[PDB]
Formats: sequence, structure tokens, C-alpha cells
Amino acid sequence: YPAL
Amino acid sequence: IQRTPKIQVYSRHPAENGKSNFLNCYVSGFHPSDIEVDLLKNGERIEKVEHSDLSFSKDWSFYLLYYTEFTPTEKDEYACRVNHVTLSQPKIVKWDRDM
Amino acid sequence: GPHSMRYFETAVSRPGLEEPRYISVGYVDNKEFVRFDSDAENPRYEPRAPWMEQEGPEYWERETQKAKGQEQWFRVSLRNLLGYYNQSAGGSHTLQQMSGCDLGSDWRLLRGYLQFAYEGRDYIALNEDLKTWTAADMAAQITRRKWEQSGAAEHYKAYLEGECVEWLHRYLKNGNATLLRTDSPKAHVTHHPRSKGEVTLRCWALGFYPADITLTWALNGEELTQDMELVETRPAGDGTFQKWASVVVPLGKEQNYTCRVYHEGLPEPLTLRWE
Repeated sequence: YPAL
Repeated sequence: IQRTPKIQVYSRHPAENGKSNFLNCYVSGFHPSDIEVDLLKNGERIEKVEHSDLSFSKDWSFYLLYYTEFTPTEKDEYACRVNHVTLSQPKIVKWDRDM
Repeated sequence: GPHSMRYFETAVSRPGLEEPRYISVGYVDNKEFVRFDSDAENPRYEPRAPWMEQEGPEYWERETQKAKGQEQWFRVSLRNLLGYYNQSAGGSHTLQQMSGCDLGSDWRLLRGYLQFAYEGRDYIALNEDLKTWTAADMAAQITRRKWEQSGAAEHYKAYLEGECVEWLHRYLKNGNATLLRTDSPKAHVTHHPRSKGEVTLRCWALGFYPADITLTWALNGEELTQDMELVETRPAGDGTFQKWASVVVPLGKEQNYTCRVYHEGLPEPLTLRWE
């Protein structure tokens, strides 16, 4: 999952 | 954001002099999470007071449960002292057994 | 039913120590059953509820590894957030996440759940469609457009729609004696002077579970909304919860007021007056  | 803590002081069971109980201090609705909480016995801090693991609600604000065993007597006065960046001075809420 | 599982993750960055504090807590039907704190002895997820003890070493290790993964995820997100908001350095910030799933009485999925917050305010959240995002503000639009390009949604949905439900099932079967129980509320009313010709009436509900409950004051057959204080349901300290509802009543007319308690475990609502 990609970070903010 | 900054949310001042909501404080509630109370006993697990309806208090009864001479009968072992539990003194609770529920601090909640606060943010950020660094917070100071003490329980008082006749104005004095009580050693070894246990408390819950940090948590938070739907609205993102934090809450903790502070407690300690005690046996309520006629004249013993209890209270909860709470300090948080939103307060200019520690907030003291007295335990009213017959709320 | 309903039923739910939720993981509440908090990360607080501290000055001088470029490693954020990461705290994750898991709940089932709102009861804590697992927890991980990076400020612990040897960070690792730990059983919070008895029915979690039957989990073997493999369960913990895997769970703990993910936590090590989230510490990282939260470390970078914080750093990125710090920028989006043109914030300084050496300060303290909070990033929080809520994730989970709900089920109806039938145990099928009712809703997927995923949402984030920064500094105590909504940041970005997955929509109930588990395909679109709602960004609280400007900066969140950056994360939004950034997450739409990579298709983050589909993955979360995969989890929330499947894995989440599966794990919830197991937890539900393992501790059903604990979770599926209901403790009916015990009620009573207290009296307290408020003003010259004004009185305070307090309705109590104690030892109930789950925490959900409804308290009302009524005149004849209509509920009272004015000068009626409702306090936040609180934990008894032993798994049960407490709450009360107060209303300011004219001195001498108390008898025409009634309290009512509605709760899952009650055959029928509790109705009582002052005495």
C-alpha cells in the first residue's frame, strides 16, 4: 500500500 | 486540533462504606494524546494507580480509564486531577458518590 | 448482529527521535482483543482478551511483522504529511487510521471501513463503495489523486471484503461465550436540587453490555429534549458500562416524569420514576  | 478532556469520576459499584470498591476516572474526548492524570485521596496523590491502554473514538479523540481499589468511608474525599495542553491549570474533579 | 472488527492505529512523531511511536489496537464488537505498542519491551502484538490465547506463535509473529510494516508506513506518511502542510521540524503530530468491517446478524458483510486523520481531523477516507475517496481538504487531494493512479482502493476492498470478514468469523467463534453475551441494565433515579423551584432528576443504568443503550425522560407520552443532560457512556472497569440521563424538574411535580431504558438484553424497556 502507498503512503499518504 | 485541540480537544479539552472530558472527566468523570466514579466508582465501579455503587459505593458503600467499609465495602471494597474501585475508584474510576474516565478522561476522554481529548486530543492530542499526551495527558497527565492522578487520583486524589484527601487532596493527596495515590501511589500505584493503574490505567487503560491508550485508545480513541470515531471522532478521533482519545480516552483512558484510570482506576485503583479503595474502600469508601464516610469522610474520605476523593478526586481526579487532569492536566493537558488545552488546560491552563490542572482540572480537579471531585468524586460525588451520590451523583 | 450487527458485528464488527476494527483496528485503531495511532502514530505520534516525537522531536529529536526520528522514529514515531506506533500504537495499534484491535477490537471485536468493540472489545479489545489485540494490541501493539512500539514503546514496549520487545514490540509485539499481545492478547487483550482471553479467547485470543489459543493463537499459536505463527499467528503472533505474522501479526507483529505487519506492525513492523505499519511503523514504516506511518513513518513515511508522517514525513509526507509534514510537508503537504508546510509544517516546521521538531514538533509533535498525530496520524490515525481506522479500518475494519461490519456484519449483519447473518454474519454477511454490511460495510467496508477505511479512514484516516491528521492532527485530530479527518484527512481522507474510503467511501462506502470501496472504490472512491473523500478528501477532507486540499492536501488530501494530493493523496487522493496519488492513490487513484495506483488503485489503492481495489486492494483495500479485497481485504475489507474478504480477509477482514474471515478473521472476524474466527474471532467470533473462538470467544462467542464472551462476545455474544448481553448484560441487561439495572436502573434507579436520584434527586438533586437545582434552583429555587427547580430540581434535578438523574436516571441511572449500570452493569450493561454491550455499551449501546438509550435513555429517555418523558412527560405523559412525550420524550423530553430540553434541560435534559445525557452524559457519555462510561466503562465500569469490569467489562460493563454505565450512563445516566438527567432532567430539570419543577419542585413538587417529579411524579409525572418517567425514565426509560432500552437495551439489547432487555425483554422490554425499563420504566421507572423517583422512588
